[PDB]
Amino acid sequence: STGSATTTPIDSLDDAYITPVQIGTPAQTLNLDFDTGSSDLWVFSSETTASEVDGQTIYTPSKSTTAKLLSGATWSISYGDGSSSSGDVYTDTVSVGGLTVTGQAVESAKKVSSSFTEDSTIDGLLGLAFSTLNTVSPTQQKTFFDNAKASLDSPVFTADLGYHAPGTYNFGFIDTTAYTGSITYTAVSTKQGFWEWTSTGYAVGSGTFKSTSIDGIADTGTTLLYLPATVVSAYWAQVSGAKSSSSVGGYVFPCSATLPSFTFGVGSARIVIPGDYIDFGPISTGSSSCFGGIQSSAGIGINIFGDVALKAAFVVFNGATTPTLGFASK
Ligand SMILES: N[C@@H]1CO[C@H](CNC(=O)c2ccc(F)cc2)[C@H]1O
Repeated sequence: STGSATTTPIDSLDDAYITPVQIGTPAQTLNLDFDTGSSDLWVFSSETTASEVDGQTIYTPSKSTTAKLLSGATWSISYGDGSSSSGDVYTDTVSVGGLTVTGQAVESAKKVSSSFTEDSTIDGLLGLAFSTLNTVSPTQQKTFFDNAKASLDSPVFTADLGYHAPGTYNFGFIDTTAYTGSITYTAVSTKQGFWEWTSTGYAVGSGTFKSTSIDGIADTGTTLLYLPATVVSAYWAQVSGAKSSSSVGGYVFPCSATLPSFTFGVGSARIVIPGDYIDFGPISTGSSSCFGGIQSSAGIGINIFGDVALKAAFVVFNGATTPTLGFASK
């Protein structure tokens, strides 16, 4: 089997991407944030505290003839940005772009933190990291990909995120028309439950390539590119007027600036992030200070190749017995 779904930026800055997902019988379509940095499929629901729902589409398990309460199961997750959600669990039929999984754990939110409430466009998350990170207790549950994997033509999914434009998530096949040149594959460590890999280095603009190992995770659920402070300082030093602002919470730059590209290494291959991918616009409405898309990972504990990096590539998440990651230019 295969599946193919379009993923769409939630706003003009590409803060996140949403993908329609069919849950239950008859189908209830919710727009979920596909997140390769977490492993829970959770949704706004009829069980979510009323005051914490503001415009989201909800899943109502009582209206689904295939929903079954997963007796005694609860979940609770806190993300790297401090956001959180928790609730109980149903199993139900879940379809993505024509690919169907029966008995998928659908985690129903009873509580969500304010940032989720405030994002009217995101109806929940669909985790695509390794199932060892799934928070359901007392019986850990599998991700959608994990459940689908054996049925897929090939045990892979791909992320093809657009810049200020829609893109595609494919399951079970590699669309050879969706990228240029070749796909370069690189080793993955699953020890922390992430799609963790090691970049071979970087360049800033037309500068020389610096060979240096950068361990990080491929994370579709994080907006920005978080890298070591040395690397990030080298990037912003090429932008006149750029500075790290403690009050704003990262590097900012004059909105009048032209940003240089940023290149990262995948083995001997190179992925070039165009300068305008690194512009996240005025820090507040009307400001001439703009927020940078490359930020320090120093206060995180891990480097994160988020959407800023991934959207510059066609990315293969290979879930073979020994998982690997593939990157191609596009
Ligand atoms: N606009 C700036 C650029 O990226 C920063 C961090 N990203 C988010 O705050 C964010 C992430 C996911 C989401 F669904 C909504 C917002 C943000 O301050």
